[PDB]
Amino acid sequence: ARVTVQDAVEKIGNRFDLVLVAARRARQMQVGGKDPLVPEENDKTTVIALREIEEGLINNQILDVRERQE
Amino acid sequence: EFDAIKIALASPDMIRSWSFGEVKKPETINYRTFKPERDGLFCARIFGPVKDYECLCGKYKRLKHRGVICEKCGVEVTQTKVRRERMGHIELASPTAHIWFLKSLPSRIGLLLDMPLRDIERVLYFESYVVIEGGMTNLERQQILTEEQYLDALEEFGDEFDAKMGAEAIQALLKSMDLEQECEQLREELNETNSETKRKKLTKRIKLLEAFVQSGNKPEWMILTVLPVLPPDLRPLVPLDGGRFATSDLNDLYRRVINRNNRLKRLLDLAAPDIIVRNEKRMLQEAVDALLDNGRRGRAITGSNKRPLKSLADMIKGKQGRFRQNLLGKRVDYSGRSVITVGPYLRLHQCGLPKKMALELFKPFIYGKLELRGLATTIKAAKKMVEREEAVVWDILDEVIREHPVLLNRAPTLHRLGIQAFEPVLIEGKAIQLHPLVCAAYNADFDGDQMAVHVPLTLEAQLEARALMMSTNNILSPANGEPIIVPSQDVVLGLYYMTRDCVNAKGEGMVLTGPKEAERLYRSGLASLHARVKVRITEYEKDANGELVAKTSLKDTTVGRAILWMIVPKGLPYSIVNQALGKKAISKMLNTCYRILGLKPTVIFADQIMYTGFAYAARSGASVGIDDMVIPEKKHEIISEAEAEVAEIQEQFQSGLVTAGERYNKVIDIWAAANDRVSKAMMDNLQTETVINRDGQEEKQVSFNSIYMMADSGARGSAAQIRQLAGMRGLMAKPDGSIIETPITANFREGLNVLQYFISTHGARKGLADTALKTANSGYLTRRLVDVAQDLVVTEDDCGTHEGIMMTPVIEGGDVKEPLRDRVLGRVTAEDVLKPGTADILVPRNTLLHEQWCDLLEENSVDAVKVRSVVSCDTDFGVCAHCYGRDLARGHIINKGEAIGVIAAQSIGEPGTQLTSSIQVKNKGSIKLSNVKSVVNSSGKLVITSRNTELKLIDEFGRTKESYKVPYGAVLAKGDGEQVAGGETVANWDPHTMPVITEVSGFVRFTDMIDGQTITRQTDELTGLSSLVVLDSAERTAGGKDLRPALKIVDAQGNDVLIPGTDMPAQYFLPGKAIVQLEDGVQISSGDTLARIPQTGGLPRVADLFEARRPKEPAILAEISGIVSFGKETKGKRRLVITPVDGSDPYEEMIPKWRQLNVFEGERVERGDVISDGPEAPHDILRLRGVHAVTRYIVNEVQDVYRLQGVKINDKHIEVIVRQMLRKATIVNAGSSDFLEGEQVEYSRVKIANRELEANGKVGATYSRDLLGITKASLATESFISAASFQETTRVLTEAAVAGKRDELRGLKENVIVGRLIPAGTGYAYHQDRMRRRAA
Amino acid sequence: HARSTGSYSLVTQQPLGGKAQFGGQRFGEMEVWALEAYGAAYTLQEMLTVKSDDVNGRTKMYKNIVDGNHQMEPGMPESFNVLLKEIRSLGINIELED
DNA sequence: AAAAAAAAAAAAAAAAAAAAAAAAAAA
DNA sequence: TTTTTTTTTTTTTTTTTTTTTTTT
Ligand SMILES: [Zn+2]
Ligand SMILES: [Zn+2]
Repeated sequence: ARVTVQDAVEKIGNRFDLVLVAARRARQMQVGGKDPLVPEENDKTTVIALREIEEGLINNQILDVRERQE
Repeated sequence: EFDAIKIALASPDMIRSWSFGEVKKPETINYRTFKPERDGLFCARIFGPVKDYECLCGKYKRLKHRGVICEKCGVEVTQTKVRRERMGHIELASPTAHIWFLKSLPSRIGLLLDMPLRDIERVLYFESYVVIEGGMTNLERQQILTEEQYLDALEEFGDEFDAKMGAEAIQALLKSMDLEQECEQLREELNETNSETKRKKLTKRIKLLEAFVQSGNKPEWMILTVLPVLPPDLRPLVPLDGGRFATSDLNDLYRRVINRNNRLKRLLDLAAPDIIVRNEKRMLQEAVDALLDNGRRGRAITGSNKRPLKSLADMIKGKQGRFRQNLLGKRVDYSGRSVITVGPYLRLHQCGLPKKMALELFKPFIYGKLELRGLATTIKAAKKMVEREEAVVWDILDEVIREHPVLLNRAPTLHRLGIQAFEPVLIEGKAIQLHPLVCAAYNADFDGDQMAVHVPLTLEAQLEARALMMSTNNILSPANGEPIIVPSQDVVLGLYYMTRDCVNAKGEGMVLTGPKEAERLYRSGLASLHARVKVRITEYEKDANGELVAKTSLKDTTVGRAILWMIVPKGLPYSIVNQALGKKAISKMLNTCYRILGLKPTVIFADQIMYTGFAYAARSGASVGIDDMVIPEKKHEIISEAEAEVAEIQEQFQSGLVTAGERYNKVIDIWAAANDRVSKAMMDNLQTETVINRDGQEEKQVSFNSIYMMADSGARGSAAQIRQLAGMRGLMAKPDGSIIETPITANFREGLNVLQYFISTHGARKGLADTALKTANSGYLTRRLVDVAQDLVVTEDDCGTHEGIMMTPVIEGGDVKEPLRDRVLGRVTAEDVLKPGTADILVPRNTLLHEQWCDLLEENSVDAVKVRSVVSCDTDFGVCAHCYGRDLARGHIINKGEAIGVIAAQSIGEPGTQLTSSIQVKNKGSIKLSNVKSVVNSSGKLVITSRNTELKLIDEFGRTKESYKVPYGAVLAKGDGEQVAGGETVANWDPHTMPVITEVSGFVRFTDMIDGQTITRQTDELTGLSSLVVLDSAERTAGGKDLRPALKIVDAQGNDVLIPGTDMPAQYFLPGKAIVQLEDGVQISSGDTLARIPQTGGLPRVADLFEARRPKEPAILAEISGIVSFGKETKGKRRLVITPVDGSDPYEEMIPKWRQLNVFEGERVERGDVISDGPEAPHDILRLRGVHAVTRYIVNEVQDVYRLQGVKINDKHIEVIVRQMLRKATIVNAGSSDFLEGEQVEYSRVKIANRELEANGKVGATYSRDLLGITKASLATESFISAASFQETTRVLTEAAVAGKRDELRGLKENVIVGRLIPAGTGYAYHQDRMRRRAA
Repeated sequence: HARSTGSYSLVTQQPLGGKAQFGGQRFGEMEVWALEAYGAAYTLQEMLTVKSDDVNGRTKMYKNIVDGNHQMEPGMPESFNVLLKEIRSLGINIELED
């Protein structure tokens, strides 16, 4: 359950890198290759990804780092 | 994918390359077997098969025969969809001219050959011959000849003379040109020629020839020789159910063309006489004309239905064309619509969704979840289970709906807040329940106004609807910094009734242990809802470094406010909820919550406010009866007084003392006064009349009469909509707009008799008609504005510039209409603002002025701020982010990517549906004068001898508060710097009369004055003084016409008095119709008056402003600084020559004689001084006063028009529209660059060219900025596809084809059409990547 | 009335008329500005690319959604090809240079 | 029985942009 | 008597969202 994304835009600026980063993270989570980090609590991949971004465990830099590790 | 779109003419060889087989017959399908008719607009061996992987002959009907061609019938066995792409080609027996390149008003062929279009159309009609390189024997190359002249020439010469007619002759002319040699010759002629009209014609033809030479086109390709045919599928011939065929009109035209071509070839074969073959050729020309573009040449040919059939052109252009019906916006799957309701239990971020409609929308999601869970073996089983609506599907749907926003969208989506994404909540029924508050954003009222729901499908779109378009995110409008979640009309009444005080209610005066105790007391009924009591409240403040500190105190309030306080979040102070809480107070409470706490706290606060307001409005039971309109007790007395007064005035008219107009004005005046008195009595008896007692006799209080509650609170009411219920409803206007003498003196509580009601229908029907047409005009204006701003996308962080406009508060002439804070808030400055104590600066150069900076400025009382404006942004293909300013619906600087053009256009366009003496000082301050020239008058006072004097009131604080404009020759009661009191008339003047006040003193001498020749003889019989009146040019004799009457002041000794300061003698050459009163030998003082010469709409005005249409009176300005003089006059106009003291003299201007002047033949006027007087033309302002002047004028005008109706539009949007308006520039000097002398080139191209030339040693070119109306500022765009959607499409496409232009898909429109990502929103980065990978 | 996979048109592949014909709603010229004003690109991209026009993309996302994958393959709108063909029917040559 | 295009149609305001024709006003 | 400017006149665009006896 989520309401707003104000903390998300505070964490990731431009409110557009937020959408793209959340989209890519949700895409990895959705196709059955990867697994989530924040404990899922009945939400969907989109809101879970936004939860991750808002809490501060993922961004474009961290996403690219985890990608280049693989 | 592809990167750019190229458009150019079609050569016959290219047309052959496209096609796949010639069509030789008109047949379509056999009536016994509806199969392709060979060589007919529906073939099989040419335009592919009819059935997938099957031949027409049926010999091969398998996939394994893919790619083979059946021998019996020659059909390529492939997919049926290939019918959608394969084209044909019809070989005309004769060449045919292309109508688009013939009848477009700037006819390409017309000015290619420099031959008049009439003489060309005559040739195409076989009405006359034309020489085609007939030799320089007796006739010219382009010479035309009639039948008799042609026969005489043929008799004269048999050979060395070639003449033809029709498309053949035109094609020969095209093939016989020498583009390069003709261009060189015409360039030489342009160099030598001087005639400006001839100059423009030569430059236009040079531009055409040069464009042709640069492009790969050839002139002969204009003439049509091989006609392509659209693929059959695009012009379907489906059989309607029952053996009936539905066909398009392309088929009829193509059949006509093939039939005419067949008849033409047959006639040529038979060697038919000349007349018959000519007639058939002309008929084929007309048929091809109809096929290409019907209804342009001649009258449109109809079918059997007696209507003008639609051709390719009608399919391209028009509101029904592909561009505006199937490319810019299309019908959309996963969508639905319905009627709406209230549903107040919803939270701010979820809208209802009927179960049935939701099931239909999310059906693929249901199938996916089912086949994931295994309940469906196959897709057909899942489809059947959903169709039967099994009980398991509901759990699946409730699982899907959980986090999957849906976009609600009303029909007139004027601005971006007409599409908002909520989270669905399944509801039984068939109504789209919608949260109440968002109605304000939508302007949606539940009177049956329908709404559509769309469903974002992809993951990115879901996250977009979650993070950009959610209702909880749009708590701030894009046009202005005020919220758009204002509690509107019922919640507000509930709060107003619940936050109030009754002088003596149940349980007044006790002490409570907090809000909880107050609520507990209220529910049990021990204490009324609003009774004055004392309550212990803890209020929190975040004054510390982000740490909240509480303070508890025993406030004095009412139980209602005590109950309210439990909803306000922690941060806000109690004083917010300690007043009447109408609509302004509650909205400002929401704004305070938003700015102090953030977003989420204010969203929950709005939800709680809505809930409690609804609940306590319900508890109020606020009704409205027929005893809630208390007609005033003294209404009849006022009406009796008014009737007595009107009777007295009528009697006075019977005596002849008053004229018709004066009595009419007096009667309307007395009726207005009586109506105002009645309204005042009403309000006094309605608002305060309630009287009760509290241990005493009595006391008055704000009344609780229900209508007063619904009017004072601002909740769906007003003092204007009341006074038509209790007090008389004033006067009504006639169709002409006049005001009827007798008003209607009956209100709605007493009913209106027949005549008064009939009178009160002109207003109603006028209003309804005005709304009905205003919606149309506003839609058109919005479309034009957003199609002029459909490139502005913020691509930079800072242009690194200093230029900017100077923003100052606006003063209409009286009080300040808007302060500096509202206009300057949230913008980036251009220079270090410094206090009047200039020893130190005030603000840095590039600090976004948020609220704190504006408050600091107010404390320091600054007047003007040099602010960067979008019109001055130095970036190309966009504007620097810092140039725009605050994002307006984001509290921070604008975000790099927002399509400011579109939001500005929508903000300006949305309100379109809400539209159509002496001086008295008010405040105590010092007089100040700006750009003033003044001299002491004969009486010792001060007289202004300047035109542009501005008076200002500099209060003791040093800030202007009042501003006035003074005409020429005004007497000032005081002087600059002299403190004056309120109500003092510091200056006064005569509205009539034009003075010629002088500057010297001495005896008056008759200089260059002759009776009859220059003046006449007249005596003012009233006083017996002889006046010397100058006759007009049309009356005076020509002998004295060359002589201008003048007045040279001399002294008693005969010496000529010289002007003070200067050295030239004072001579005032009087113009015609000047009445000099003082006679010869009369002593006069400086400034003595010689001659007292005698003398839009809301939406249309905005439309004219943005179109930049020259007004009715194009007031001409001073084209160049210099002394004025008159040249050789002509019959229709006067020659006014302005010669600078040290510049270039020769410039002159023709001025119509009837036009009034403002310069007395001796006033040296700087550039831009108004020569005539009247409304200004924006083009003149731009050309003369520069760039900042025209944007200032446009902004001021449009803001005046809007604020007149109480609508707020932050000025950034008008500035953006202006920046788009003036985007082209005309070269003045070619310079070292390679631009034509007078060619009109886009500003960005010439700017970058000049900058990169100056990077080298070469000298850049000079450009004159141009201002074009919105429609024309759009139609002349770099890309042609973008300008091919919103306007005349034939013109744009023809120009693009002939020019061979090349669009690169860079704007917000071409990308939209092509379906690629948008370069504005989330796709911005992608586009940048697409640029970065390229050229790397 | 709501639509998800109703039958499409013939000339320009698009949803059909409303209600009785089972058609969708009109994402008209005034409803594309309402998205461009936002930072909305992907939503607009699908709303005029794969929801209505692109012939194979709608089927591909249909299978993906049934497959539980949320993505697209936008391609190009079929109506754009229709416009290209209709312009090529005139004497003007238009193509897509890369 | 399969196919097929002439007519005499005639008609609209309002507003504005742009191109073509006509009339001054010279030298 | 020729030529350029300015004026006039004609013509071309735009004008909201959705919901049937007669030839082959
Ligand atoms: Zn075959
Ligand atoms: Zn800039």
